[PDB]
Amino acid sequence: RVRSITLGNSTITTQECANVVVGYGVWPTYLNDDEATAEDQPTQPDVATCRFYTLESVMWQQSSPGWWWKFPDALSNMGLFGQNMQYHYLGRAGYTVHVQCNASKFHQGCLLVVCVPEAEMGCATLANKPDQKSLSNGETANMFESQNSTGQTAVQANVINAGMGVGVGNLTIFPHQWINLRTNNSATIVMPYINSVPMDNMFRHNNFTLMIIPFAPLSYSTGATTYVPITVTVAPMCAEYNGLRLAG
Amino acid sequence: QTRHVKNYHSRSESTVENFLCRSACVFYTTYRNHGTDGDNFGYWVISTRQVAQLRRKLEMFTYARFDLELTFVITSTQEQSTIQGQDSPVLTHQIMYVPPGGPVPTKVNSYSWQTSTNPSVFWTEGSAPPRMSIPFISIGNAYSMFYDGWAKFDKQGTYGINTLNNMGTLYMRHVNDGSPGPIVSTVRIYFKPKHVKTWVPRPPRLCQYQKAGNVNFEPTGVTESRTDITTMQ
Amino acid sequence: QTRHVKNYHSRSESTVENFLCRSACVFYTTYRNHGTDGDNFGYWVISTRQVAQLRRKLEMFTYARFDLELTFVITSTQEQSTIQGQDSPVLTHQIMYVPPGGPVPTKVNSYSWQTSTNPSVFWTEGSAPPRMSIPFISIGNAYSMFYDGWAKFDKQGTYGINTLNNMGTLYMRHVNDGSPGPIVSTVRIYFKPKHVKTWVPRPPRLCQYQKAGNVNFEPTGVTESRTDITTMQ
Amino acid sequence: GLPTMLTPGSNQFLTSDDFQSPSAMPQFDVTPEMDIPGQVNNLMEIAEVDSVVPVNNTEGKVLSIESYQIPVQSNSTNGSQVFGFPLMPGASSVLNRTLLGEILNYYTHWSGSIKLTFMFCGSAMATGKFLLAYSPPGAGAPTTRKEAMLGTHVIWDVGLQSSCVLCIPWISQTHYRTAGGYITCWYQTNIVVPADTQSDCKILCFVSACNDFSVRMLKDTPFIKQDNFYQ
Amino acid sequence: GLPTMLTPGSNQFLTSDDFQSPSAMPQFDVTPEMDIPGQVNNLMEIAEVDSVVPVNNTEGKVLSIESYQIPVQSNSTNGSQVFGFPLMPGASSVLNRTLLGEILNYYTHWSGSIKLTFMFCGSAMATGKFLLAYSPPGAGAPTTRKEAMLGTHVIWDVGLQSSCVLCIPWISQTHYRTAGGYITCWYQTNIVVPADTQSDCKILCFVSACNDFSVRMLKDTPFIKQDNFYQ
Repeated sequence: RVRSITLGNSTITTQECANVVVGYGVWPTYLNDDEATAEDQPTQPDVATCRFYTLESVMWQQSSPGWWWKFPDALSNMGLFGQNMQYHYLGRAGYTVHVQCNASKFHQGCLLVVCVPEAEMGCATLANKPDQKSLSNGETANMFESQNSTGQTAVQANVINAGMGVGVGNLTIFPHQWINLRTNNSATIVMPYINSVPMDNMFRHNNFTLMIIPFAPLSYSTGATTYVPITVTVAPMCAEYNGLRLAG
Repeated sequence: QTRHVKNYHSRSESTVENFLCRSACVFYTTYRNHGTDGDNFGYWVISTRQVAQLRRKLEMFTYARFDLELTFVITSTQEQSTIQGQDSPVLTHQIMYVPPGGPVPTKVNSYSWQTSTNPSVFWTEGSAPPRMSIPFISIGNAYSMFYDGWAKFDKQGTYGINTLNNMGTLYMRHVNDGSPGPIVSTVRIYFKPKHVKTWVPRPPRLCQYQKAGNVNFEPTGVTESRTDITTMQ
Repeated sequence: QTRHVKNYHSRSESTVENFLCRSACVFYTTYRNHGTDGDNFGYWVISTRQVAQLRRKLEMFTYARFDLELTFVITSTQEQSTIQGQDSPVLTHQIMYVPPGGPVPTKVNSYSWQTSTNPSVFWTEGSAPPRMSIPFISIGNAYSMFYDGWAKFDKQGTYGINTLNNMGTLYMRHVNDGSPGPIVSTVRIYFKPKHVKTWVPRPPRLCQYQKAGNVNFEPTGVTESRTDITTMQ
Repeated sequence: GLPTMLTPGSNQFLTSDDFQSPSAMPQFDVTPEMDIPGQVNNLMEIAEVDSVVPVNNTEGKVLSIESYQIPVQSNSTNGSQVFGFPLMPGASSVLNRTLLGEILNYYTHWSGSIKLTFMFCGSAMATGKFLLAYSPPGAGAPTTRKEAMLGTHVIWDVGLQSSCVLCIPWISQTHYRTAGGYITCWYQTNIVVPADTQSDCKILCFVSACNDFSVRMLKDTPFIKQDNFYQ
Repeated sequence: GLPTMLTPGSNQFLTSDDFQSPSAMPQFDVTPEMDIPGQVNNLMEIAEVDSVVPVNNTEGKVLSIESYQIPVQSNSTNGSQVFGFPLMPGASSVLNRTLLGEILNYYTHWSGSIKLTFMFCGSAMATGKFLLAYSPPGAGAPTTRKEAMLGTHVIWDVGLQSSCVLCIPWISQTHYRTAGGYITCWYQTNIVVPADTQSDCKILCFVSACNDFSVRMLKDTPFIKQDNFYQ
């Protein structure tokens, strides 16, 4: 049937028997004390942030290249967990990413829904670094391009290279899920916290980005809706922050 | 060529250790025995992003953790000059490893050469090439080959970069001039990762590299083109 | 820089052994193959109070007990001259350790060179650097880094000094001239304490050192100053 | 001391040597390993991952996403060829730059079985049949749908299943530095739709490595160039 | 003899080597060790000792004893700041030259918990309250007594106890060669005395190392200079 999932004061509905891609095989977990470690780096969990956050749906069209969000930044103004990023210096969390797609049986298209860790992106100008606005717009999706981007500090958003200088067709090496409208309409990726350090500043670094790239273009019969909404729902998992109390 | 042979399913050197623990030449520089203003010394900041082959092989992963086994091939050649009767004694070279955050030599006779916390190897020519090993020197848990962040958030040019991938700097100089004549030595540093751990594999780089400290790229085709999609004649 | 990382409580190299058993360059001198009046020889009285860094590290303690592992880096360079066709054979050097209270060479050919109780190492160039170890040579139970007393009570200038901290003197010379031309060699003595025991820790030195054989100091501020005691804006 | 002879090969630097080296910084405590997810021990793990194949390498398409999209014409001649490429994962440009192809181009010798997955990306109401034909090495590409039917082939029914998986047993490399096998698709039937769609259907291709690949002689990849120093 | 190869790195002098050396004076009997009190095996033992902090580093005071004395005004504005310094044991000049700071300046990397002890040195009849406020790294120094009260803080009652001990959990180093935390004091109340004393009360600060410091990369201290030979 249909399964309803509630986290805090938010509820979503998902079809049962829907595949869940669990990161690199690792479910998000809390940090573990190493043989009763001293209280020199106290950690503070937060369970109020474990709720669904629903970004504004992106309108998938016929000539529509991909979108991407950088989720440490994409949830930086979503009430809690954004206040938590602002208040705490060091943060650590995983995410459950739900990608819905509302289309009828008369719609066509395929989507690559991939979460790319450490997706450092190049600049349109070779001797430059892309700015914050182009790299991540927060809750607003940044869009890929069908041709080379132009700009002094703009991201090279041509979809063929996914902004990283690699083959876009080889993006499946990362935790991904294909959305074929004739077979699928949902994608669930559970991304564990991936970093070279146990905790890191969240304004200063993006753990991963989600790329939604239409490989097969959207198509429809005459009279059907010319666009298709793509909804991204995010539930932070196992959010930890540096303890603010005095050690003694 | 390469006729069909039996498949023995050898996965032996497809492992990350045999894939990356290859000794590659990453740097070579020249320095003279006599210098105009004490600048007759070679140096190389240890980076894995200057040679495009080793860089691509390492960037096929997101995080790495390895040791730095460095081998130096120092060869000295006598330059042409009018000085006669040189008769140079054997030449000794000093190779200093400055750890991350250590004193940096400015000239060939700076105090940073005669320090105590910078590992230095003194090698006399005619012996086996000098060899030193640097451990996993990062204070983080791994070397991040990619960094979707800034060193300082309020700085535009700090994107990427990180601060935990600093592996130190190498410094090379002549201990003795030998003769009152021109002698120039090449160091030809050879790099070899050891005990490699890698995480989060990544697609191989498709676009040619532009800068050593950038991921910036000119957009390129996903592959070479062909005349027809079908194999018809 | 140096982002927050996990604390693993490594006390490993905070120990006195890893703190002091570091090989540091304490002395370097030059001597010629030919001498005007037989004075073409180098010498160094073994003291731990000439290099201000090792001196500070050792003076962070009151009493110490260590071995003297000395390494010598001898490099010879041929000076410019009108002598032609030199063709110098390989050069041999003699490094003598005069124990406390032993005969003292006066010239390069003094009888104290060809003695029997002074340990001497003969090293030919082109080999590994010579190395000798001196035990804890004091007749007392430890080396006193500080001495609130006089060698002789009735003498003003004997304050401090002690008489049990004498570790001997090193003497360096050319065994053979090699060629009838000017050759000057640098010894570059490297010092490394071994098996260190330390007692009665002391505050680190705050005022810059003035003399090697004194504790005299120009009074200095306890620290650098700041504009305001409060962190107000 | 102990009498020894130095033996030929002493004091030499062979770059492919496994001798222990002296540590430049002993008595330094390295940070312990932390469990990062996604640890990789073998490049075959990357090779075994599905990668989208750019079958539509026609001129002007390799710079756009539609190089990966195989066009399926609604009004197409019966028995025509949809697509077809030589079955060379390292030589043919169709499979060359895929994950498996990139891994293979790092080694001189390799052999195994590739896994090809074709996904139909039309409407759920669309119905049709495709004939995926496999030609063994040396056989040559079929020229008609009947020759394809008389060889190794599968009837890919769009109406029943939207994905088809083919495992090819004889792959191997072809050179040290045709006659490799072919995979082709044919229009057994046409694509049938309830309503009029202006755009044509697309087919996505995926290539992957099976567990039986070997790689034996590492070499430099031919897809990166560095003709000058960066400093 | 036994065939051997010299191997790269032979005949080299690496200063950070642990090879056995030949004894220049063998067959000499060294004096046995005698039990001197105060044997030290680790520099953390010196680091863990309380050291007086010169909080009053205002100009003209670092050359006098009153740099260690925090002045406490009898007639001071309510809610004013008594003192405050950045919580950097190696960078800030307040904690820099203390025993813990001197030990830390010998190592590139360190992390642990510092112990701060404030001692009030007024008369036994004096009574007052102080608000010792701890700001975590990145939080910033509080500007009012209310912001200090809303964070981590202790109410130091002079009348009850003349000493206060604070353990700070997150210290660490800040550079290879702000945003480190702050500790501040505020006048919760004024100092009350029975009789008229002309001189003001003083507060002494002590810093110390807790058992959880590590030090990992020894280096030269930046507080000693030797630009020429002594002979």
